[PDB]
Amino acid sequence: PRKLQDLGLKPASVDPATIKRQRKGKITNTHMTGILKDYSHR
Amino acid sequence: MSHSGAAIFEKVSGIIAINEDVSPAELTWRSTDGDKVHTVVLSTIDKLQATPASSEKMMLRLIGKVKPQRHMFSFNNRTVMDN
Amino acid sequence: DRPIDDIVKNLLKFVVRGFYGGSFVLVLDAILFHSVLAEDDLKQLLSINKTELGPLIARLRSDRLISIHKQREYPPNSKSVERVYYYVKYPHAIDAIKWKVHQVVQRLKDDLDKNSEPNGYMCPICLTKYTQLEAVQLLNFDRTEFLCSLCDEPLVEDDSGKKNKEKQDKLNRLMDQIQPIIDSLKKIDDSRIEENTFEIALARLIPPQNQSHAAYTYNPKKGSTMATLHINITTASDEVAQRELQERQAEEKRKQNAVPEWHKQSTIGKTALGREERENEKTLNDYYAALAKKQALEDEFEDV
Amino acid sequence: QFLQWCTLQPENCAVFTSDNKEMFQTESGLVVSTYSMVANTRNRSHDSQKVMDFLTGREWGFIILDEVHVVPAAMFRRVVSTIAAHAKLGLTATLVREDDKIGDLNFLIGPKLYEANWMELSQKGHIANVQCAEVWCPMTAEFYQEYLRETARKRMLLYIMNPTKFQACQFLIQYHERRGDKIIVFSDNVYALQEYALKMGKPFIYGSTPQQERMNILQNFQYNDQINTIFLSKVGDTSIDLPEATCLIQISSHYGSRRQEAQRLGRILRAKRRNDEGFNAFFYSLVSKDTQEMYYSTKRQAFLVDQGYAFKVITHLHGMENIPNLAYASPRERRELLQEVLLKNHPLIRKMY
Ligand SMILES: [Zn+2]
Ligand SMILES: [Zn+2]
Repeated sequence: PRKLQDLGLKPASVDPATIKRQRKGKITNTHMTGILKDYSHR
Repeated sequence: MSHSGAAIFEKVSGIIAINEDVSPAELTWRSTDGDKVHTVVLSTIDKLQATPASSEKMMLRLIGKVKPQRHMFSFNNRTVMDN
Repeated sequence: DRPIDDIVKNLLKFVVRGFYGGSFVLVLDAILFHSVLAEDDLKQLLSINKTELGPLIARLRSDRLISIHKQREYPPNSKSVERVYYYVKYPHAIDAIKWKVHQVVQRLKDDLDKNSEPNGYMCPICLTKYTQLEAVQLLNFDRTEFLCSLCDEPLVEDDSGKKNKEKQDKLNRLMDQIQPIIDSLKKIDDSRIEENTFEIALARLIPPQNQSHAAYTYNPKKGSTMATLHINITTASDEVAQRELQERQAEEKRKQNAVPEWHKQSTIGKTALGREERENEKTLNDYYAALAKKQALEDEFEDV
Repeated sequence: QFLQWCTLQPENCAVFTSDNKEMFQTESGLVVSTYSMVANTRNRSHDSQKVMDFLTGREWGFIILDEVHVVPAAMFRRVVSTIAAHAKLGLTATLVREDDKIGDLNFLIGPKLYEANWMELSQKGHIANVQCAEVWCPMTAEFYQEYLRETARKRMLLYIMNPTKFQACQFLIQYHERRGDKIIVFSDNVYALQEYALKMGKPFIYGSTPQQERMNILQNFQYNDQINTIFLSKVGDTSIDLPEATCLIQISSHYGSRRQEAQRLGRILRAKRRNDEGFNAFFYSLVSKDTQEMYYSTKRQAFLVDQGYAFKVITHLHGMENIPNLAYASPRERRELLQEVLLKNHPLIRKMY
């Protein structure tokens, strides 16, 4: 797939994957354990 | 292409097809060797259960209406599950 | 399906029907019909043996017509084995076919060029060829015959040039036979080929047998570094009630922003805080009738 | 804000904090830091000494002194001398101090360039139109009897924790939670903050609460509809990030701090509902009757009425007796609260050690 271009013929194949690829802290508001909800996202 | 795909039903490989043109629509399942053919009546379906893409086991569950009727569809590709 | 997929399917079918035997044709057509196959899949569909499919798999792997996937799964009986999945990488396969046919025609052209060289000689006793250049250094004192270096035998003429027209006609008979292949590559080169892989080939998968030990569900790993539409049909009668409900919602919005009673007026003078129509319709219907006579195991759950 | 509002590249910007001490390598750029970091007379670390040498050896073209009211302090004054800056801009919302050093800023920074008309900005929708109020809580007989025969420090906590203030705050929380308002309750006394929060079942945030817990409680206040009231100590007075609130209750305060009083008002002055017609935010200063809390509340409200706000007194809340649950309605509960408030106040030798 990288030597077809060296010969003028267009390859339909891209080069393969061989050539060039890549705490829990303490709580103080103990009177609402479970009333508050976790928000890891907006 | 979106209405057809490979699937496993009751630990038996098969193909899931959508008969959308007929009223009511039918989700027929054909065994590959022709041993059995399974069909689902879509009018008597209450809710659809699915598994997230993070889960390794790929399973799809159907729930019917009146002991409710339950069907289980195991798939092999996630894009087939999406369609 | 996709016409370009039809063209690549016909191209692989033509190359396996032309340059490969019938068992190779059956294997490649099984892959082109059922997209991903394992060993037991092909064995069940074709009634073929493991050593019988040996050279077939070896040739279509060496010629890159079939790629192999080394995925092992976990069946419920826990007797797992590292099965191999046979499938096709379309762009790699067509590049391999292109390279093979181009090297075939280039090697045939170079053989034709070598046949364009004059005949030369070959000593039958020693079975060694002798070109025309080295024949002159080995001619006799009589200037009449070319004698061998070792056998000292009069050289006889080879056939480099007599078969040159034969090699050219072989090239011509190769060229019209390979013409559908080059036509397919002409149509492919004018189009875009999607680089399929193991995951892409599973999209168009058709399973071959029921009790297949090969689970086609792919398992990705870590560490390897090699919406809905809903409608509100109304007969324009309940829509007035919907407008009244929106008016009620507006009233609730007004009540939400209402000024408190201790803000709108002074609290000093107050105490300190601390601890029958139906029979009528029947008569009209009877009158209308009189008039008419007058004209007459549990898993993860998702809300989908 | 520098990286967002203007075309300043991040390699031109730098931060001088405890965690971050690397400087911009370009010939010009931005440094942002803290007053205490620049004006640290203590033995600072070697890297911080290098950064301070870089700041002092560079002639700066502009210094921005955010919250300039803390500049007239002891060695916060020295930041305008240790940094050779051509232009000095002081940005603040509370240009008041309880001493006379607020007038020294014209010697430090420069003249008062622009006084913003707060009522002009409120009538144009730029800031919230708050309804400032002052709820008068009549002190009970036994609490006032204990209030007269006590020292000032104990008198403070004794007038903060009167049960009529509990009832008024509970009724206001209930009423403004029915109205769907985000309420921030301010009280500088930590013990009173905890007691009010435990009595009313609402989360509280103060100094020793962990920062992840503070962030979680702030996110719950901003997003969870069941969390509409968070109690805050003096942590909320200073410049920390807070969700938008439309109601405020001031249970206690730090003497007659006009700066703190106007800083607390600023946390409800930027509410999102300003575009809504007829929207009003609410400020409540719950103060106990016939105490020094009247004197301190009037001293605090002097700056806000200088801005032009009208603090309407509230000696009556309609529906105090009709509320379902009253905090310390029974005399025995008030007596128990009174008792509680009164009872508030050679390698081998190394194995030895
Ligand atoms: Zn490398
Ligand atoms: Zn010879």
